[PDB]
Amino acid sequence: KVYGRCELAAAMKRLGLDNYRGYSLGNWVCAAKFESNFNTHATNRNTDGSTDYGILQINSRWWCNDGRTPGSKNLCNIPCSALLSSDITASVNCAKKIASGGNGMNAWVAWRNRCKGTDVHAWIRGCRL
Repeated sequence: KVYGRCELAAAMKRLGLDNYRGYSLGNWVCAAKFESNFNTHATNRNTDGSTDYGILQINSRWWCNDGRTPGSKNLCNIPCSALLSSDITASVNCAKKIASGGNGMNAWVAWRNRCKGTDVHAWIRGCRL
């Protein structure tokens, strides 16, 4: 499904992402917009044989197992197909684990390039949350 902006913001807020490791809610909404355009079904294959899955484009080299990536570390302990569902719970529980790494949200290069540093509070503007 493709989420509306405020529809996604509210789903993310109810799953504990506002101010998670110092990142306000608009960071996560902006990251999902530039990673997938709010489409739960987005997938992009990577140079190394892994694939990025779902609304936050989580890859199968480190985070989820899709059956076809040799040596997936599956640190989120989830099949990558769980990341394609309308329910974003597994995507945000995994996203919290990758944002716990040393470089935080810089792990998402679309966030690093189009969101980081800007007034990300704009992404939750007008949403009754």
